[PDB]
Amino acid sequence: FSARNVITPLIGHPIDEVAMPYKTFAELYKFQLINLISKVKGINYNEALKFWEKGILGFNQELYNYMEELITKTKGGCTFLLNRNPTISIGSILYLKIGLIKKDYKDLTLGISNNLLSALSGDYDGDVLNIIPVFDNKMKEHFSLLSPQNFLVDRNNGRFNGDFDLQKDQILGIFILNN
Amino acid sequence: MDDISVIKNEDYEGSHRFLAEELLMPNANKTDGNRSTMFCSHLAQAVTLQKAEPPLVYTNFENQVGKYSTAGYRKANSNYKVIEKIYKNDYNYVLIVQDQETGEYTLFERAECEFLTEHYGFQWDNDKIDSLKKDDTIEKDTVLYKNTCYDENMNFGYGVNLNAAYFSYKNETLEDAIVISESAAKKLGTFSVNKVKVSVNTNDILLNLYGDNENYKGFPDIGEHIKNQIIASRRRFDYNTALYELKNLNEMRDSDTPFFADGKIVDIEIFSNVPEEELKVQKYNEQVLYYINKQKEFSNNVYQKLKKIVEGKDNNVSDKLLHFYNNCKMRIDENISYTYQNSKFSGFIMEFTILEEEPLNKGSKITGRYGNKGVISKILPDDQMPTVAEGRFKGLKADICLNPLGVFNRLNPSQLIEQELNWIAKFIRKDMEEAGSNEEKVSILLDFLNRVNKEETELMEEFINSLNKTELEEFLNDIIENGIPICQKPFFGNIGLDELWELYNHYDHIDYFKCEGISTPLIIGEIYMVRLKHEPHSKFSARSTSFMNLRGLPAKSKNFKEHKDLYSKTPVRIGNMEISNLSLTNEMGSIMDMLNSYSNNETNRRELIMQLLTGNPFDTNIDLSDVESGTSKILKSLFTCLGLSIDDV
Amino acid sequence: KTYNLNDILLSNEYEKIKEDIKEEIINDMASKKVKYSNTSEFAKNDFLKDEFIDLVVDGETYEITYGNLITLLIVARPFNHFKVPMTEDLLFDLSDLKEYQNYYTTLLEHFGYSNEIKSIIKDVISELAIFSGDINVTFGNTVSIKSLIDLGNKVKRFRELLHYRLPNDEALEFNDIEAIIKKNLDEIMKILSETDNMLRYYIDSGAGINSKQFGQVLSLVGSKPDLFGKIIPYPINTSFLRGLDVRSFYINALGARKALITNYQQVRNSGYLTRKISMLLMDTKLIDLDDCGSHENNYLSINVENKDVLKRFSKRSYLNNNGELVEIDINDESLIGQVIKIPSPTTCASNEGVCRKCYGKLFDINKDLNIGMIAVLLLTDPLTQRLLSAKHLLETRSSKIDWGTNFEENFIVNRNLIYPKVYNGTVIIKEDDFKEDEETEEQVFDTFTLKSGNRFISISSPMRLFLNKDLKKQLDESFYNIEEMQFEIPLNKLDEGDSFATFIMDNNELSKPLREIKDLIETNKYIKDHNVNEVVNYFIYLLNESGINIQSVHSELIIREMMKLDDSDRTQFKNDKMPDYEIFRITDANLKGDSLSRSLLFEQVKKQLTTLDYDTFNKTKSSILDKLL
Ligand SMILES: [Zn+2]
Repeated sequence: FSARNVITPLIGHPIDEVAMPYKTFAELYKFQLINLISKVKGINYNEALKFWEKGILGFNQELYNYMEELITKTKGGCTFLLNRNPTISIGSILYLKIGLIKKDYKDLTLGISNNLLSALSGDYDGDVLNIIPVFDNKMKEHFSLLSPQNFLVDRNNGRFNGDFDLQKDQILGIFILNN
Repeated sequence: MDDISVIKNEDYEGSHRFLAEELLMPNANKTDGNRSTMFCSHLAQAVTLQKAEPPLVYTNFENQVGKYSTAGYRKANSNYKVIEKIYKNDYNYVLIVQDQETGEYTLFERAECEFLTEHYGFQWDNDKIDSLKKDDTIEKDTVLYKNTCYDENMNFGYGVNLNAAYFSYKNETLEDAIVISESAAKKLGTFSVNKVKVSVNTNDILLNLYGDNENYKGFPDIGEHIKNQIIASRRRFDYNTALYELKNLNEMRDSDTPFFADGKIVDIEIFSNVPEEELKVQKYNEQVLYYINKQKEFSNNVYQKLKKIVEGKDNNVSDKLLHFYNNCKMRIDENISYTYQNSKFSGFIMEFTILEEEPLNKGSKITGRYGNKGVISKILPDDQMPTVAEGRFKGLKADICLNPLGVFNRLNPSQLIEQELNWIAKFIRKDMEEAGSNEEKVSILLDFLNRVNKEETELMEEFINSLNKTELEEFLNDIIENGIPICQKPFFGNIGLDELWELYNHYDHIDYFKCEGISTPLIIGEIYMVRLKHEPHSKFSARSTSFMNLRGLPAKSKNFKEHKDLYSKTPVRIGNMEISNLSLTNEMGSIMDMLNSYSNNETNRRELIMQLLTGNPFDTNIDLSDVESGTSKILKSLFTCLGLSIDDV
Repeated sequence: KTYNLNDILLSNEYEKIKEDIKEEIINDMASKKVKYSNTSEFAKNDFLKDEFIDLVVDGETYEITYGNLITLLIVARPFNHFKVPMTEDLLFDLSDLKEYQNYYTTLLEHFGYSNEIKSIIKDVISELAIFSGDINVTFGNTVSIKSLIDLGNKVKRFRELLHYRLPNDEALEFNDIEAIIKKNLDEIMKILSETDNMLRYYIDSGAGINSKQFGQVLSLVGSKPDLFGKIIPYPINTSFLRGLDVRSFYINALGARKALITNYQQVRNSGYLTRKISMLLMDTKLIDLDDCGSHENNYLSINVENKDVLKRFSKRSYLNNNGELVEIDINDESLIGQVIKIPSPTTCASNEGVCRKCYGKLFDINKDLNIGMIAVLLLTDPLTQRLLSAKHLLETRSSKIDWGTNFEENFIVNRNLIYPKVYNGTVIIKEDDFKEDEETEEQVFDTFTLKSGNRFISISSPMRLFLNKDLKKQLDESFYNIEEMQFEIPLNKLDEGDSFATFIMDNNELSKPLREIKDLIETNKYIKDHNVNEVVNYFIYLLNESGINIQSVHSELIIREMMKLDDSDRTQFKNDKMPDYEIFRITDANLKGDSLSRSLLFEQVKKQLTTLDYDTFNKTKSSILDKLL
């Protein structure tokens, strides 16, 4: 229950919302998909499996409608742990949320915000991350301490953490207007 | 270290004898070493482009490099004379040619693809060889066929020229990111060709994927294109129970082994190990019986075509021709059995070569000559990109926007010089185009070339005065349309700073372009772009439940290498520090439960899978069980083999 | 215009007013044009971004610009959400940007670190950046080569700086070369920032144009090191833009290759260090007892000299003559120059873990998370980053050398060369003066006395000296004087303007202080023969000059686990005396510990299981990592 992907900047969304490619989310959350299809379509599991096989070779629309409803009605929203090889710094592994699915079939890049990039101490040079989903509802509450919300305060001193602040060009943009 | 004192700059004057792989990159005495050393690797990893163009600012050194690289073009060593040509397929055919100075014989084979490596290749632009027919004469300098890089007149080219500007677009260019217009994406392209080896045994059969029962087309035709990314699927057949298994062959079953590939199939070849009498009756093995026969026909042709040449008294043949003749005469004989991997296979095995064009997609990388590496982030329709709507030449639109933040911080001022040169070229070209007859037009050009590279002026004058009126007018129109080429050498002989200062001072009518909705002066130039090998689909991987290792832990499976699946179903391992960083939180039982139920305990894994599949999909409330894990048993067995045991309390 | 901010903050039309203002500024900015005069003055640009409007809070008047007003409403969201009026106490000047981090930290502690206020602040960051993106598109930021050229004509002082070559008619040491570059680079930043130009906004914000890196593009480079750190004695005399020469090209190639070798080597050995510390310092735990009961005489004593050390001791107790266990005051500077008694975890008493008093007032902040694991990640990560990023800075500093009175009066040293004033004076050297060189095996005469005719003054050269190659050829037979047991070197034989003695110098590596920190833990050079009161005092001195910003509590916990108590009972600290203790290397501290799970998973599998040097059979202490086994 794991996958690897790349990084691509994404704008116009809250700081803890990411958008995953169509292919990877259609296979990581594979078993739960068959459960949703079975009840609505009124067929057994063997017949539903061959339907999912055809819905992953080429982009379609019937599967996508069931896909969108899954990330809206479920409790807490589908989440996963994202880390970076290697991890040597605090916050190199986070606990994010899913809020968007890319329509394109040829797109194979993970879209994250720009502010969250500095926490991983990485860049868009072409590194490969590891994605691990979490399933159990009771287990989620124990992992919530690793969310970026809990890393807002600096453990070193007790002040506002400088990593989760304006960096790179965003510093320059404010200065032009502020002055 | 005082050994530097031997180096003296007196002798190293006006000669580039100390540069390797840097001859292509211009103004090499401006950028630092750390960025320059990346250019070598960038040139080492550069895929082929369909619409290759010669660079606008050339270093006058790539032509000889292209000539001395013999891996892309094939010319005639000596004057030949066509003897015969024979066909083998719809496209591929061979021809036998004879010398006029030694009497030897050689062969030339026309193709449609080339397998550079496991994934990347190119397509031959074979045009001259096709026009050759019916006992013509081949000269010394003629080129039979060439790659897509080389142009009509042997001029090299390994990239494209794109309008570029330095700009910031909604912070989408943070770090190293690039936006690109749709027209530039259409201009940029790439090729891809791959070979797939399918296998068939006596028990196995091929499903009727294409066509109805009248034409049991197991596999696509010679020139058709594949559909649904499935080339062929074979189903095992058992003697005991087949009544309820072969009822309908037009649909996939539960236990199938399909093969995945994408593109257009160009070349096939089939090798068989079964007697033809047994193969003549099987109805489902129909299409193969076609192609094999056709193949054999071709071989017979050669045995009846040039049998008078080699078997004759002359026998003056090259090694390649003799080897090919023996290989082709092997097949038509009797009682021959092939072998594969030093083993005798039972059923026949074929070959497929598939060609496909892959357009530019999000996530790819494109770099310039000076190693300003970037990554494509978001493509836009050409309307959104900035345009100039105030100057005389309203309409010019930038195609790529680069990061302006990291230009001085990266310590490489060559890009600014190149952009300024191309901008001054644009201005002088428009000024020449505005007015002026052919009598003085060239003068307006020459002045500009006088202050950039003094060596080029003499050749300019010689070439201009060499031609006649009509060709001169055509050349002037062409330079008006495309643009004035500017030449300058990498190390010795180029513009520095004082020359740029003087050039700016002399032209006083030049101002920055005023864009629309920007309120900041801007300059747009033309820069050289080369694609790179790195792609997102070559490393993307996902895994739900693949084959397990012998011990019980998940492990890498070799199925993607044989084109049996789409994704490289390889799990990602948790490292030494990953567990500790997870244990940063005071909770440990949750970590243990996750690890045990994910990749340690078989019963826990099965229980989790069942509880996830059946139940409530919206809300999950799984409850793991308590069963001794496999790793504990392995460790206990190993330690009791050593002679020690772990005791609690 | 005058908007009552107290009314607007609680008007309940927060979305309507903020959206309307956020649109008028952008709409107007995309119509006019910007003009640049490049002179000392500023062009009379007209913009809505800079207009004066009076802001009123509680009746007071605070004259602020329109551009600052919009940034105020965006950053003052939490007051509206909690329905609390805003007062002038939280107001701060918005002209600068580093003041923003002081505003956020004055918001968290004001609302008591509530879980609700964390969500609201997380919303402000998202909204502030999104509206920041729109300004960049409408205004535009460009880098152009013509910007520098145009500035040259208007400002005369810039033309001289662009074409500047090091004079070669005067002798200059390697210390004077660094002075010239810094002198010229400092003047560049004054002219560019003060006067209007394209790059004015690039420098004032200080985000994108590093001061040292940008100097190399315009001014001369200077000197570069080599594969073995020795300074190459051929300074580059031409800037990057002005061009390079073949001899200069070779020197540049050496610097680039060193980066690849260092980067590749560090990648191969990167996680080796962090594994050792993480495995040991993991079992610590926090109890909620108010005070353990440690005797006052066992409190750690520290010495404070610089104000920086005071910054390392924040929110921790200290002992006073009249006050007991009072909180320390960072702002008060009366504590400097004197020693203090700071309770510390190294002398904690509870057998389970540190209490509230010993740890300090940071207990609330890090109550939920583990305490041990924060310390190890807070230290290793900055250490590795500095070993990479700082080492990438090839340019290195130089140190002054005191040659001596007689050395200066007779030899004016130019780079790696020596020249005498008068060639008549000879030199007398004894046979025993020559010594074998460590590397080149050549003769090096560190000390000698010149034979200045009848007069003579001894020379104490601080650095090693290499004899001239030309003069050594005749030394074998002619200048060889074994009869008097003293070589005679007549400088009159040497021609005028010729080399006499070449000396090599090693630069002061910036990574040298960082390495000694690693050597302290393992090498046992200093840690063996000292007590705890000296090591932590020594430990702080290493971090002070290194530049790492780490609180004292997250650095001392390493010492707590490094030290081992023979009695194996922390309650012994309740008595007056200090029980005997021995410090160990971090590798041997874990092996000779008392746990079993940590020992098997660390290293040396054969040694622990075959023999009993570490006595593996008598380690039964529980651990949090035993669940894996
Ligand atoms: Zn205590």
